[PDB]
Order: sequence, then C-alpha cells, then structure tokens
Amino acid sequence: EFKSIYSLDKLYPESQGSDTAWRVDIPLDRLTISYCRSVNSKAEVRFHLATAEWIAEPVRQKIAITHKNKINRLGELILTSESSRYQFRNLADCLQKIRDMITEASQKLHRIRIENMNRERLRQKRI
Amino acid sequence: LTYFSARKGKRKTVKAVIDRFLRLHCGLWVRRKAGYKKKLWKKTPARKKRLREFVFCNKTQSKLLDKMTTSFWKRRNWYVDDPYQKYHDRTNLKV
Amino acid sequence: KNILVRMVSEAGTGFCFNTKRNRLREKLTLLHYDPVVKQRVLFVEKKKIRSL
Amino acid sequence: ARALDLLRGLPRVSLANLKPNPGSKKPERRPRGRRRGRKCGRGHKGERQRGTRPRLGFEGGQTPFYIRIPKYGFNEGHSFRRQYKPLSLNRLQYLIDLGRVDPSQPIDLTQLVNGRGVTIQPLKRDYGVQLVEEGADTFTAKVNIEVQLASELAIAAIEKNGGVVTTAFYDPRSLDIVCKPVPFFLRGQPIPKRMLPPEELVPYYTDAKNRGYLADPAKFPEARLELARKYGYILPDITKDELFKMLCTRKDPRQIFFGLAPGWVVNMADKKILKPTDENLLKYYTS
Amino acid sequence: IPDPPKHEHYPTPSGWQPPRDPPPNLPYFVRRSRMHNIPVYKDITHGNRQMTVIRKVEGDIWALQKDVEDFLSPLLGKTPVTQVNEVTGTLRIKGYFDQELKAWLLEKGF
RNA sequence: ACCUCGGAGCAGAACCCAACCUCCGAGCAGUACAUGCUAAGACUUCACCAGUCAAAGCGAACACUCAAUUGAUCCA
RNA sequence: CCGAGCCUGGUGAUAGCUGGUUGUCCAAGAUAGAAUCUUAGUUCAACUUUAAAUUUGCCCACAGAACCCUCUAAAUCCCCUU
Ligand SMILES: [Mg+2]
Ligand SMILES: [Mg+2]
Ligand SMILES: [Mg+2]
Ligand SMILES: [Mg+2]
Ligand SMILES: [Mg+2]
Ligand SMILES: [Mg+2]
Ligand SMILES: [Mg+2]
Ligand SMILES: [Mg+2]
Ligand SMILES: [Mg+2]
Ligand SMILES: [Mg+2]
Ligand SMILES: [Mg+2]
Ligand SMILES: [Mg+2]
Ligand SMILES: [Mg+2]
Repeated sequence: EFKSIYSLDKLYPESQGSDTAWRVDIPLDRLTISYCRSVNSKAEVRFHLATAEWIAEPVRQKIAITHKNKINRLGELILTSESSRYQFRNLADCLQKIRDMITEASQKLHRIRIENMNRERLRQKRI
Repeated sequence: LTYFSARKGKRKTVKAVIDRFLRLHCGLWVRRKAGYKKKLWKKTPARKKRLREFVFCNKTQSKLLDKMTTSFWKRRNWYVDDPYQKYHDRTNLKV
Repeated sequence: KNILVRMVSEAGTGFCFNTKRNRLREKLTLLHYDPVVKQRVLFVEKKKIRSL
Repeated sequence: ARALDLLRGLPRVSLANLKPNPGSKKPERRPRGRRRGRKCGRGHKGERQRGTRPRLGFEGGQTPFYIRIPKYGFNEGHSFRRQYKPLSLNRLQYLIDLGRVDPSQPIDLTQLVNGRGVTIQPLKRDYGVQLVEEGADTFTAKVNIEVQLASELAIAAIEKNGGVVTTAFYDPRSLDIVCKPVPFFLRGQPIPKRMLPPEELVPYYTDAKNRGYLADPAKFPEARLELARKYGYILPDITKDELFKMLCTRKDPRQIFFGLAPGWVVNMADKKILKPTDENLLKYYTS
Repeated sequence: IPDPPKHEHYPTPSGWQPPRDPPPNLPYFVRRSRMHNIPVYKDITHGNRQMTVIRKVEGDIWALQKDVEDFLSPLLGKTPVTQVNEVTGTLRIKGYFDQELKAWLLEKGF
C-alpha cells in the first residue's frame, strides 16, 4: 500500500507490470544425468552423439574425431565432473565442457614425435 | 595487564597484541616475521621469502596472548570478505 | 666505496629494484626482469638511496 | 519408577536430609597445617613469594615477545567491518520441515528471528543474514525469502524449486527494529524509514544478478534465465502458480515492516495504529 | 515451540522423522528434545576425550546399555566403555558415535 | 683492556659441554642482474626471537665466491 | 635525635631486601640451559605434579657414523630380538 519516492515504479517508470519481472541452448531432456557419491561428489553426463540432432552434422564428426576417448562402446559421449561437493556445480562444469567442446569444434609430445620419426626411418625398405 | 578496571572493574585488553597479532577462532595466533621490512638489500631471496610469511605461534605464546586479550577478540566473526575465513576451523586434527 | 641505488624500468612502469654500485663509477643501465610485463626490460638509475 | 517405590519406604525428605551431588563441591584448601601452609605454596623467598612478580608479558628485561613482532593491520578496521550471519539452505529446510518458519507467507528477518532459526546481534556489527550454498542439493521448498547477501548457488537453488529470493539492505537502526519489533514498539517512537545503502554497497543492491531490491525489475528475467542455463534446470513460470501474489509481494525501500508505513505509531495496549496527518510529517516520512 | 506439520512422505528433505506411534514395547524409552530431535550429543573434554551422550532416558537404562554395547561391538571390535548415570538417566560412551546412534534410535522407533 | 660474531687449544670417536684465561681474526668485498615467483619435506647455536637447506611446479637459460663480514620493536 | 625542624595528610608510600606465615593423615616429587642495567631477581626451556587420549617406551645385535693433523683411551650414537 505504502509507496516511497524510492519505489521501483518511480525509480524505473518503464517497468510497471508485476509479471514483467517473472516473464520467461542444450536440451536437458535429451541428456542423461547421473550422480555418484565418490569429499567432492561426482556427476556424469551421457548422451548419444550420433543421434544428437541439436548439434550440427560436421560438428558431430569433429567431436567424434577429437573426443573419441570419451565415446562409449554404444557411441554415447560421457563426461564427468568431480571438482565440487555440490552436484549443482559439477553438473554446471559438465554442461560448460559440452559448450566449450561444441565451440572448439566449430572453430611430452616431443618424445612421441621423435619415436614416430624413427619408426618411419626403419620402415624405409621395399619388397 | 589491568585485571580489574577502576571505572568498570573488568579485565582489559593489551592493545599492543591487537596491533601485531591475528587470532583464528580455532585458537591459533598468526604473526609477521620480525625484521621483514628491514635491510632487504643485504638479504637473500630465500630469506626474503621466509620473512614474507604469516606464521603460527607456540602453545606458550598462544596462552600468553589469550590472557592479554578479552573474550571479545576470541568471538566468531562472520566478515563479508575475510581472507582468513577458511583458516578459522581445523580439519582432520587428531589430538 | 659502494652506494645503494634505485633502478627503474623504462617499460612496465612502477616497478623498481635496488642494487649496489661503485660510487666512482657512472650511472648503471641494466637489463632486468619485469614481472608487470613478464619479460626482461631495460632499467635506469634514478637516484642514490644510501651509501653502504 | 522404581526410585519412587524406594522413596515410599525411606524417611521423608527434609532440609536435614539434603546433600550436594558427589563431585559438585570440591574441598576448599587453606594454608593451615603441615602440608598446606608453612611457605603456603609460594616457595622460597623471592620476588614471586613476596607477591611482587612483574606484569604479564614482561620477560625480565629482554625485549618482550609481543613487542618484538612488527605491527600489521590484521584488525585495522574490525569494528567498521560488516558481518553477516550465515543461514544454510540446509538450516532453512530444517526450519520449514519442523514448522518453525512458514513458507506460505514471505520469509523475512523477523520471520527467521521469530522462528529462532538465526540470531542477529545489531551491535557487534551484524548487517543481517547471508544465504549460503550449503545444502543446495536436497533443498526442495518454494519460498519467498529476503536476505541481505546471497551466493549465486543459493539463488539458483531457491529459483529451481519455483521460489523467489531478493536481496535487501538494513541499516543498524532498522536492523535492530526489524529483529526485535516488540521492544521497539514499547519505546513509543514512530516507525522510522530505513536508510538507503552506503555508496560502496549501492552497486550490489542495484544489480539484478544479486537480486537487489533497488535493481531494475526488467533486468530480472534474463538474469534468472542465465542462472538456469548455467546450472541446467528449466526455469519455472511463477505466473502459473496460485501463490504468485505471495511470491511477488515485497516491502519497498524505506519500509521496515510489510504492512506498516514509516511514521506510524503502534499502540499495543489498546491495539491501535496512529498515523500523522500533518503535511510536513507525511512529506518527511514518504521521502 | 510449534508441533511439526504432517508430511505425506517421511523422512523429510532435512532428514527429520517423527516418533513412532504407538511407542515401541521396550524396557527403556528415549524422549525427544523440545525441538523434536533425538537427544544424542557429541562431547569433548581435555581436548582429546571424545564422548557421546544419550540423555532423555526413562525406565531400564541398563537394558539400553546392553543394547548399545551389542550395536557398537562390531564397529569397534572391542566392547565400548560406557558410563551409566541412573540419577540423570544419561548414558555416556567413549568416542563419537553420534550419527550411528541417532540412526539406530530412529529405526527403533524413538 | 673487555662486553657482539667467526676459528684453534677444546671432549681424543653422534650432538652438547672448559667459566676465567692464551692467541687469532670480522664489522667487508668481488661477480651476476631470473641475486625472478612459488612450494613438499627438513635442520636449528640447547627457550623464544632470529637463523639454515631444499624436491616438485610457473617463468627463464642452454635459488653466486667467501669462517664471521652483523641489529628487533617503535618511530621518521 | 638538622647534609636540611616538627606535626598532619597523601599513606596500608615503595622495598627483586630481612623477618614471620597458625588442624590431622597419605601420596608423587632434586641440579641441561638461554636472555636480561643481568648473576640477592624475573621470563622461556629442562625437570617436577595432576587429569585426559593413544601407542609404543626402555633394555638393545648384525650392519652403519673422516679425512687432515701422524696418531688417541674409556667410550658414545643408531639398534631387531629379548
Ligand atoms: Mg613436603
Ligand atoms: Mg612454624
Ligand atoms: Mg624461590
Ligand atoms: Mg633469600
Ligand atoms: Mg631449538
Ligand atoms: Mg653457550
Ligand atoms: Mg627446481
Ligand atoms: Mg611493604
Ligand atoms: Mg613418597
Ligand atoms: Mg639492556
Ligand atoms: Mg641487578
Ligand atoms: Mg636482585
Ligand atoms: Mg629399539
């Protein structure tokens, strides 16, 4: 009933309606969410990459190539977070990983390189 | 220290201690190393790092500082952005 | 015979370090690391802090 | 009980019969006899024994430990620091479940204090309640809560269940009044208007992300949506709920209590409210 | 203190569970606190002596001691050392078993 | 003349320990200019204060020599 | 009873110095040091007392602990078993 000079209608004249405050891209229904009590809790997010219509075809192909390690036998992409006590923050990290993965698809090693080069050198013979 | 005030008849805090030490609620006292601001030109980087430290006190030192402060300084404080907030409680301590 | 002098960098300004120098020598120009620019930059002597 | 059956047989309890519980009363020691008193615990003759032992912290001439250590501003402005009592979502859930707080009505500082869920000391420089993320999981309650500080995750938890969280400021005086309304009413003075946040706190209370009470309501929808996206929950539509009116209702700034305007005098004895009529007074209280 | 409201499903999100009606047919009864919680409390003395207490006990407290001993025996291997205070109706146990004992008394129907 | 620090007679072999005395020395200097940052575990002049060593890591490059070579708090 | 009168007050001045510190019975209980206008004292450590918590404590056997100075012993440290 009481209204001061610092009331929100007076402060913000363009916003008057009550509903204006309370009026309303990964689909959460498609994604499968699981929680394990591994101390920091653990959250696992699994989704079938091949059948995921929400992601673009070339992006699926690139993700499959890049993140083949995370791909299951059934073809489900699995990603896990165990960084937080709250499963909220773990789920958040998982979702962010998905977002970053999509973004990067859109747009130590020295030892291995030398070994591979040496292998190639030894292969240099003909039948 | 003043065990009984003339005005109130209460124990008094020694204000020297407050100026120099931090009390963590768990009972620990934190201090700076002596001479950490002094003659840094003639001191080694390792030594300089040792000086730029917040270090805990002895049991005996802690007991001294406890007696030299009133109960007010020993209360649990919920400061809005406290850098030493996490250090207030002990975890996985056996005896 | 030595003096403590302040060395101020040309780049990553606001960072300086103290070094000892022979009093009878000329002004020091050094190449020293600067953490603000995270690289080695040139430093010049501005003034003498004390005599040691 | 068997003990009451025992009492039946025993002599009547009298002032003669009484004794203290064993262990409760330690024997008083006094310097009399061979053992307790010859030097009387004071040892051989010296400064200590004469009772003239030097002050606490004195090290017999050596620069004392407490003095030797450099000063550092650990407690530089401890008194002027703002303090916020934490209320975990876990605790809030407990109170709702035990019926200490009523989620059907808006939850405020008064409601929390009356439920005795939180203890606020206006002195000792508490500035209200901080909502903390502890017990975010297994929080299933739809509440309209007003707190002084709220963490991102706590806000998310409230909103997921279809609840509404808002962030408000109370100055020391109004905080005292809001936490203990009844003592204030007995003071006799009219209800004051709560002062605006200090300059440093203004940006916090004018930010939609914090759910500030001074923030633009038009900025709220997208803030809520972004929070929902982050933590991966579908944002409920509050309008569809029958408790929409209750969730909407908030006290405007410069109003301590929900139905009481500043300047009103509560006469508790005869159960009436007195309102000023003078133009000057009304102008003062409304502003 | 208001009576806790009736919930369709127990336990509550907080984990609170009302006492069983009718009360269980046992020699001992453990009464809830004013706040409707199981009266099991951690205690510390000397900064090293960790203890747990069961407080509001009516009837045969020795029966409760035997039952508590039986419950805690597999967890400790050894029989737990206890104190029984018939006067105050208190049972004290060496070590922290607050959560275990609360759960046990809850399932017993106190 | 001496009061602080380092060495020898001096604990014959872990550590510590010879007051007083008899001798010596120190109160610097030179080379770097990453003499950057950070961090497990340790030593310790029998307390405290001080003091000492250091894995891994970040950033660089392809945590100097010397027996001591030194000074807390306040304050400016 | 004048190198600074006497009386009263402040004043129960202060005294790291001297002297004194009052029933009964039982128990545990002794000599590394450091700093200090400091050695007639105090603070810290060491030792001592009590209560509490928990696992090792002591005694120890093989193995192990430097050269230089041209010499150097009784020994010590570490240490399973018992
Ligand atoms: Mg005796
Ligand atoms: Mg006598
Ligand atoms: Mg004595
Ligand atoms: Mg004497
Ligand atoms: Mg030591
Ligand atoms: Mg010595
Ligand atoms: Mg390294
Ligand atoms: Mg006297
Ligand atoms: Mg005896
Ligand atoms: Mg002196
Ligand atoms: Mg003297
Ligand atoms: Mg003396
Ligand atoms: Mg052994």
